[PDB]
Amino acid sequence: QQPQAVHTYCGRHLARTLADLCWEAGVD
Amino acid sequence: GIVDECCLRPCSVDVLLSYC
Repeated sequence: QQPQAVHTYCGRHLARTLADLCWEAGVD
Repeated sequence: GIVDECCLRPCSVDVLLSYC
């Protein structure tokens, strides 16, 4: 059904998420 | 626990952006 977004992840893939967001939120 | 938040229910950027 590949909607807009829901698949999400679980474990690890989340420790990488806040590593890419805190990164896009301002790599500074 | 951010896993039981995105795995279980939505958390699209407008929700993870808040985890940082």
